[PDB]
Amino acid sequence: GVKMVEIGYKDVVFRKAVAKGRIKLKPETVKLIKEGKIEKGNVLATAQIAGILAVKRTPELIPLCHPIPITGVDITFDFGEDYIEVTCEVRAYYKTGVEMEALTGVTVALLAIWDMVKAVEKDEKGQYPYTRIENVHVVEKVKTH
Amino acid sequence: VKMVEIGYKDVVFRKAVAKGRIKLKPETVKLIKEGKIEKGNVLATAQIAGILAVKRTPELIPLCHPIPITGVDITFDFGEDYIEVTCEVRAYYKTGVEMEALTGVTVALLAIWDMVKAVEKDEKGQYPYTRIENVHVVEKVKTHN
Amino acid sequence: VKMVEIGYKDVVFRKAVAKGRIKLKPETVKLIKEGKIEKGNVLATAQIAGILAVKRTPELIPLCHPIPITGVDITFDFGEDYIEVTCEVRAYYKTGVEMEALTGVTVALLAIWDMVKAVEKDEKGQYPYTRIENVHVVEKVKTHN
Amino acid sequence: VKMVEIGYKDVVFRKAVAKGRIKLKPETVKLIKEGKIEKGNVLATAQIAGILAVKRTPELIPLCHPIPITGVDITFDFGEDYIEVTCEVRAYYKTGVEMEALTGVTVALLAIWDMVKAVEKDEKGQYPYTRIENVHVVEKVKTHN
Amino acid sequence: VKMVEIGYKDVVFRKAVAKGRIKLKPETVKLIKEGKIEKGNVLATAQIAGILAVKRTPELIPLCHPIPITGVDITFDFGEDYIEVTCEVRAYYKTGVEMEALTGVTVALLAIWDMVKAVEKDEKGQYPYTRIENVHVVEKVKTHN
Amino acid sequence: GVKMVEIGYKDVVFRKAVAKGRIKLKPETVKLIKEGKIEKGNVLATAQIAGILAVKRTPELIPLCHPIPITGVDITFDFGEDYIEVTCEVRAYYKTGVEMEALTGVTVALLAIWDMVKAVEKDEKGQYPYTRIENVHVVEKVKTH
Repeated sequence: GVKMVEIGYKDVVFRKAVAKGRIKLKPETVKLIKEGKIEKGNVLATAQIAGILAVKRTPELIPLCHPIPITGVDITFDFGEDYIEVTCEVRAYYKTGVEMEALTGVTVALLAIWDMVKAVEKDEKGQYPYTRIENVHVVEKVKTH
Repeated sequence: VKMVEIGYKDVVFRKAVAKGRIKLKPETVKLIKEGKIEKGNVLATAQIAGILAVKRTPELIPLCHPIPITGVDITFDFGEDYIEVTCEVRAYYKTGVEMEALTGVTVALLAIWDMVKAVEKDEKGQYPYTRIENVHVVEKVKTHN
Repeated sequence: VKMVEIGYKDVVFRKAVAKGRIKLKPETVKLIKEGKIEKGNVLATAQIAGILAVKRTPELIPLCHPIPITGVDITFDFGEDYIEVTCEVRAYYKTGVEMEALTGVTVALLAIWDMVKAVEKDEKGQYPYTRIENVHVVEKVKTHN
Repeated sequence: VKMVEIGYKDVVFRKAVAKGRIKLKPETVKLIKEGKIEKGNVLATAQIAGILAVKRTPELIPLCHPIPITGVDITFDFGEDYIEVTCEVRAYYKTGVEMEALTGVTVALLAIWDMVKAVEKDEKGQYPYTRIENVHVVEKVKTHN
Repeated sequence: VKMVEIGYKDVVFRKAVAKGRIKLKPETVKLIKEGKIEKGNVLATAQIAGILAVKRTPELIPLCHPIPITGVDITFDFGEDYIEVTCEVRAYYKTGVEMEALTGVTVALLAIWDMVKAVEKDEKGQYPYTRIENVHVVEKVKTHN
Repeated sequence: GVKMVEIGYKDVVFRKAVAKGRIKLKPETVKLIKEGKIEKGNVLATAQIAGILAVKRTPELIPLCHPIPITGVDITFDFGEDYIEVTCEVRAYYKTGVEMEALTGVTVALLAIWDMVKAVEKDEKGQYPYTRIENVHVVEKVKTH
């Protein structure tokens, strides 16, 4: 069995969560993206949109999450030699925090990047030995009155 | 950016396996194993979340195509301080299913995190030790016969 | 739990018919037939809700498969103190459509309830006369090719 | 038809409890209690499906409003030849939650059906022993502030 | 691109009205008026499609915020060779509702087109005469008292 | 009442639909977008993603549309002195055409542009006297064996 958590009696307070995660890629891929030479499309813009939409779909995806009146979402990127790090900050004034929403936005944004560069990441055998998503974590969770 | 045309391609059996891990406190892994997590059945919830996520893939990842998924299996492997999730997706269609398998493994892991947040957080309500990592495609297969 | 594999099976014509009833005050049933329900067209709303629900079945029932539904018909039969709903779903596929037909009929019945709630409620705002009953699969057709 | 205006009303505590039953072979009911249903954990799947359905109510029932649901509980009661499902929904809002509770209970019942379809079907692949009945609102609570 | 922060803003009554028209053959407008369109009740379907679309706005338009919609009214005006749809949306929140009203009017018009495609097409299966036009915001209002 | 159209017996043929529509904007706005100076984000990339996703959600939005295995979607733009024209081409190999999917993609892409430039389009009074969506039509519908 499962038991969802009641939140109705809790106070409405400002809540902010920041999550980060990264996708390991071939260095050339990182360059191609950085220069906007990926045929399939605008990698970073696609990932931001996918992540922002994903934040709003968190309650549909995570069984016991509650619908939350999200007031803001920011998704940014950091380039590494062989990776791209995505940061997702979610905010709201509510009765339960937004860390799961932040993690969902980060992960879907990373999945979106992967989908956009699948053609250049796969090897001669069509497999993915260089690509992987890692270090997906919550940097901070703020809850203030 | 555009949804790449795949209509001209042959309909072949497609299978993809993705794996990922969530780092948890050893005490948390034990509570799960023992079915002592207050929020509920962690593994069944992660399985369902993942299976539904596979079917939601085209709504979450912009350029993914709608696909007649014929099967999905989500399994777990317990470590001392982690749980590894494996998602295998199958279909008889014109475009592989690695993104669907990655989406399934990802959401399953997020669902585990959500189900365990109360015991994983620290006194400061943070998640210093929790993280999702090594999310990768184990294999992508396509057969004609 | 796992979404059972159906990929190997043959694509055959499949049809399922489900039925269900919603008990109502004979007064309410009267308003409906005359089209005096101030909230609107009860039957049309019920048909639209049921048809949409049929298509949503895979995201509502965890282990159901995405199915290329080719047709859906929702009809009504009036009783002294009830309205019977019939939902018929059709498709050429590898897995029957009984769950889809059951989902369509139940959501149609729920839509009727929502549409007439204001007139069905009693002085205490309760629903002592309203109920959905005998929801069943009238028939399941599966061609053996 | 039009989504009735509720914006002016007061935000008060609201709770609704709905119940429903699914008739099954006493044999099937047995397998369930013992957890021998090969398809998986019937009860957990039913709870998760019902909880998700509660949140999907506004997109399933045309004229229902988006509601900040704060809690949902789905429980079971076993009978000789049936399983009774109870769904309780809570929220602090301007419009009751009876439709949400009815939706959760019905989808939970449909999930059970899907989970045990293979053992409920007869030699002709029909469902002469299966049916969902007496789906009703046990109680609707609305605080007058 | 980012979901703009609105959490700090005051909660005020918001109302927005959007209008749009679909150019149809005069004979088509007549068939609708007379309820002779084979596909069904055109106006009720457009109303429902529009109302559900309003609630779907944040899932469709990337940077839109989830909003506690309190009411939606969709009305029609018949012309000799067109149908004008008006969608009014209301909410008590931190960010206006013009995008929600435009989404509602747009989908309602698309639904009318879908319901009438069989009589609007020409012998070549084309739609030389059908079109949606003059989709605009009639007004956007915000009140404190 | 409504009556969905049965398509199961029809042949699977190549289908292509092209729809166009435009959004009237202030000339300065058109320039800002053209130069990528819209603070809110990448206007065109956001619109393409919104339109492509919208194509896949057509069956959820338009009540009587069928789920279709879309194989390709292309969304392009044309700049005018005071407008932006969006073209959406949808393709599939199926039993029913894709013109409603093309219209949905075009319209949501236009709504997305509107949302992205609301800040610069509105007048001193916060209204929208210069913005409107028009000439939304099907350029061609192809159905070939």
